[PDB]
Amino acid sequence: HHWGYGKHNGPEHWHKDFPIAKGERQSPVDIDTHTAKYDPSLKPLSVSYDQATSLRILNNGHAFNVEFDDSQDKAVLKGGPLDGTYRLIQFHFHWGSLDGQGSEHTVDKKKYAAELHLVHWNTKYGDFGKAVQQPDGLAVLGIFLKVGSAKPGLQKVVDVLDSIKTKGKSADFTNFDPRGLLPESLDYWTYPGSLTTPPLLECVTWIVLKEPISVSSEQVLKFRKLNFNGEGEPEELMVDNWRPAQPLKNRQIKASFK
Ligand SMILES: NS(=O)(=O)c1c2ccccc2cc2ccccc12
Ligand SMILES: [Zn+2]
Repeated sequence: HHWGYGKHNGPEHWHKDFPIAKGERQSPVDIDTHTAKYDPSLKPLSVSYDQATSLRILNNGHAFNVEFDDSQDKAVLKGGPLDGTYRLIQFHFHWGSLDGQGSEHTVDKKKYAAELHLVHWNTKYGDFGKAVQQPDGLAVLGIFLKVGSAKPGLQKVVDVLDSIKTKGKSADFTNFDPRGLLPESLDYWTYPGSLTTPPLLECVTWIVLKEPISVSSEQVLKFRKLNFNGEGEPEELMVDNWRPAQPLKNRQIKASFK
């Protein structure tokens, strides 16, 4: 009886195995835009993905992960609120059964159709598994998706999904350029938080872009054909794989703009 998003093992149950679920810096959160304060000390974000080397795409039973070679310092995130440098390890999405839900963060209670998470670990801790044990171990860049015009740079991802339908399937996925998933503006909100799935560790500096990307209805429809189950098990569509907003508690959300 492992955790998931289903009728009986979803977010409201996670605290029994992972009591940090009720902690002081859980994610996601609602971003109340009027109260977030512009911080003139914040720096432009520096996203340097020109050497990013993707390897593989994996259906892990929760989402699909596009994995990167993180053995050389390529594909790094720095600046913004961060001290030091963070190396890209993977990206994944969260999405809904319906276009009206799917994001983890919300903006004045608005839910987007989906949310992309680009996960990076702080190189001062040597690898990902040590970084997640530190309060400044990860930086996750979050990007909202709305349904409208297709995102041309997303299509290669969409088209490989039929080959990783079920939990535990992977496929080779080289030469994918994540720059094609970025919006025009790098204006952002930032706050200290957590992983949004078990083990829910409080190790993340969140950087959530204000500008959403547009993807087409057909692109997001193909996300929703994935399955949470493994091959040869009854079909459970991979939809609604998002954790709801959690209490902000003693945190401030800062804006890079305005
Ligand atoms: N949302 S998260 O960044 O905490 C997260 C995941 C959430 C859903 C499914 C796959 C996920 C993969 C992650 C891998 C590394 C760090 C965070 C990850
Ligand atoms: Zn995520």
